[PDB]
Amino acid sequence: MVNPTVFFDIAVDGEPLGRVSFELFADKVPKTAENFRALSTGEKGFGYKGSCFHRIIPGFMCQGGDFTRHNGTGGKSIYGEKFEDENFILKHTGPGILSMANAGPNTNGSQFFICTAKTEWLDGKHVVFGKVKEGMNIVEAMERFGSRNGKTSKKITIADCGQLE
Amino acid sequence: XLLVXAGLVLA
Repeated sequence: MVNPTVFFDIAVDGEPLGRVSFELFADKVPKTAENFRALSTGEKGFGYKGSCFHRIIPGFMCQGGDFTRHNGTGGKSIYGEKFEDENFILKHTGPGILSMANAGPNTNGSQFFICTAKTEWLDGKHVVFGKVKEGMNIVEAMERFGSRNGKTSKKITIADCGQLE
Repeated sequence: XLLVXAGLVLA
């Protein structure tokens, strides 16, 4: 199977910023990739469209995916409230890595993070499932609205999202 | 510290 590609159209306080696209490594983690892909298209009736990045820490990562509570307490997977860590084949190699947020072993929902650095200390605890293809400069622009404690100075939103192929 | 958690954010 060819690895799927998804896009996010990012807005700052409602104003278009740019497009970010991701390669999803379905050849390593098909269950995790599929979940992100489906929440990106909205085909299940719910997903990332209109959600925000509630937690951005400069030099570290941008966290999003909480489309039910918008603060880190919510979100759900296409498989149910949670699913297992599929595997840890892939590592946090550097900027652009797309990886699952969680609340301990086997608690994957819909929350994810895009790294803006190598985050090796997270290897084996967070399932890496993708990487930024185009629009790393958009991610870098998003990053600048974050702070040390994660709070954003402006509303960073996924105005639109879906699948390219 | 620098974690990416969902609910109880730790140091």
